[PDB]
Amino acid sequence: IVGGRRARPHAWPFMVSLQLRGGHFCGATLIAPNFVMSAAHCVANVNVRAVRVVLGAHNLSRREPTRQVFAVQRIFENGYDPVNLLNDIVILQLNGSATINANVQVAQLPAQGRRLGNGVQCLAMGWGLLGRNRGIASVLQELNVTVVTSLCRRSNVCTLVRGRQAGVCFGDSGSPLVCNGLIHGIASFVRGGCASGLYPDAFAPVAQFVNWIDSIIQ
Amino acid sequence: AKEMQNVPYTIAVDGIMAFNQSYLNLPKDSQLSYLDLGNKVKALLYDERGVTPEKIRNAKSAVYTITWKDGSKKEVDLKKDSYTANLFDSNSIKQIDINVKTK
Amino acid sequence: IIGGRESRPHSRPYMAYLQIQSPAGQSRCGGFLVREDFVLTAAHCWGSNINVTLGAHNIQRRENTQQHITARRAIRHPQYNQRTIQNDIMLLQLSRRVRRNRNVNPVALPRAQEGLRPGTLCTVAGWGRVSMRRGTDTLREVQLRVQRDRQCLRIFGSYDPRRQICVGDRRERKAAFKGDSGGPLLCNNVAHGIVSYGKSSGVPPEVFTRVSSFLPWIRTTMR
Ligand SMILES: *[C@@H]1O[C@H](CO)[C@@H](O[C@@H]2O[C@H](CO)[C@@H](O)[C@H](O)[C@H]2NC(C)=O)[C@H](O)[C@H]1NC(C)=O
Ligand SMILES: *[C@@H]1O[C@H](CO)[C@@H](O)[C@H](O)[C@H]1NC(C)=O
Repeated sequence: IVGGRRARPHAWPFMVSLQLRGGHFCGATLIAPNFVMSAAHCVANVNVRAVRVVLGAHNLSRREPTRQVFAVQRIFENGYDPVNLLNDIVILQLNGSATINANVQVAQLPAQGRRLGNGVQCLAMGWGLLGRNRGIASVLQELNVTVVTSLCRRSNVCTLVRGRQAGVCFGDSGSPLVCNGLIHGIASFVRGGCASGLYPDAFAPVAQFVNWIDSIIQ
Repeated sequence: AKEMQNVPYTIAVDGIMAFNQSYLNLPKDSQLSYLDLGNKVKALLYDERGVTPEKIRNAKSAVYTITWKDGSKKEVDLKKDSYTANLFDSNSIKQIDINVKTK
Repeated sequence: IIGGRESRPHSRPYMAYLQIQSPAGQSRCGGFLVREDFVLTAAHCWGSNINVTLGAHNIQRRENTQQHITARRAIRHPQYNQRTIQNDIMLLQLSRRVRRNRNVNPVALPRAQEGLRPGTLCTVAGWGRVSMRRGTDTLREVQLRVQRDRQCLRIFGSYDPRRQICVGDRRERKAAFKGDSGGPLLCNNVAHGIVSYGKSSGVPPEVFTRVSSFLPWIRTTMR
C-alpha cells in the first residue's frame, strides 16, 4: 500500500499473510475457521504445498507468538482467466481450523449481487510495497479509498484515492477491500504502476461470487 | 555486491534469433513484481535487439513467456499496462522466452 | 550444434570459447583465433568483460592445454545493426599473445570477395546446445552445405547475400544453435563464415556473416 497508514495492532483480525520460503507474496482473508480467500493469480504459478497461511500477524519483521500458521490442503477456483484478469478469486482450505480470539477472527461478506456505487468510502489494506524504493511493508498498512466507475469495467470493483498519489501496490493482491464492514473486494491488478494517481486500482468483485463461496465453506 | 540468479532467456524478433546463449541476472533470494520483470524485459529487448517501446506498440504481437520452476507458464503481453498486484520469487523462474512480431 | 558429433579433441585448435559478463547478465559464444593476438566472433556476443578460452575440449574441466586470456579490446563493426543482425562481426584483441602450439593456432581467412558456391560442404563447430533440452560440455561439430541465397531470402527478410551466407538444408536436423554464435564456417580449411542467427526452432537454413566482405575492416582493425 502506497501512501497509507500503519494499521492499529490487530485492527483487522481477518487479515492474512500468505508466505513462501519466508516471503509474503500475497494477502488473504479469513472467511471461515478453515478457509481463507485470495486472488487466483496469487497461486496459479506456485507450488501450493509450500505456501503458509499466517493469521493474527501485524509486524512481519518481528517475532509474534500471537500468530497462527497453517498449510494449504486444497484450493477452489471459479474460472480465473489470466488473459483478461477475470474471476480473480480463489478459496484455500487449511490444514486445520483457526482458534478465534483477540488476534484472529472470521471476516464478514456481502450479499450475492450487491454492487457499491461511485463515491462509496472503503478501506484497503495489505503488506505490499510502500512505494518509492521504501520496500515491502513490515507492519500492515491501511488506506482510505473511494469507489469509482470511470476507466473501469463492470467485471471489477475499481477504487481511487482522489486528490493524491496513493493506492495498492505489489504484495497487496488478494488483500480485502472491505467497505461497510463487508469484504467487497480482493485486490487484483494495477495499471501503469502503483499509485499512478490517474488509473483506478482493480479489485475482484466479491459480491459477484458469494454463491460459490458459500457452496465451498457453508 | 550481492549474489545473482542467472535465468536463461531467448529473444526472437520477426523470426530471427541470435545464436548466443544468454542469461538475465536477478538478485538471488529476492521477490519481484511483474512491473519490475517487464521493465527488465523491455530493457533487454532494446539493448540486445534495438526494439523500442514504439516498436512494441506498433507490433502485431509482443510477448514474453515465463517458464516457472513448477513447470507452469505465464504469457505476458508487453503491449498491456495491466499488472497483477503480487510478488514472486526470483528463484522460481526457469526460463524466459521473448517473441516480437511486426508482421 | 544440433545433429553433429563430438569433435576429436584438439582437432580444431583455432576454436575459442567466450564467456561474456555484463552487470545485467551473461552470454556464452564461440569464436576463432585469426592471429596470435586476435579472435574473430559475432558482434551480438559483445559485453563488458570477455574471457577467451583457447585450447579446450571439455570447457567444464580445467584442462592443461587451455589458455585463458581476457579481451583487452572488443571491437564491434562500427555499422553493426542489432535490429536485423547485420554487419555482425567483432574482433577481440587479446590481452596477451597466445602460445602457439599443436592445440592453439590460428585459422586462415578467405581471399578478398572470395565466393562460395551452393552445395559446398563446410564444417561448423562449437559448444552450443544440442537440442531444446540439453547442452554439451565438449566441443561438437556438424557438416553443413552452403545454399543458394533464395533459400534464406524469403525466410529472413533482412538477409543480404553481399554480407551473409545461407547455410543448411531445410529437411535436415543439422544446424548450429544457441551458444554456437561466433564460431567459424570452415570450408576447405578456411574460415568463410561466422555463426550469426537462425530460427528459434533451430530448423535450417541459418545465416552466417560472410567473412570475405569484411576483410578491409578486419585488416585495418588488426593493424
Ligand atoms: C477512513 O476510513 C475509516 C474506516 O472506515 C474511517 O473511520 C471511520 O469513520 C466513520 C465516520 O466516517 C466512523 O463512524 C467509524 O467509527 C470509523 N471507524 C474506524 C475503525 O475508525 C475514517 O473516518 C475514514 N477517513 C476518511 C477521511 O474518510
Ligand atoms: C499445519 O501446517 C502448519 C505449518 O506447516 C503446522 O505448523 C501445523 O502443525 C500443521 N497442522 C496440521 C494439523 O497438519
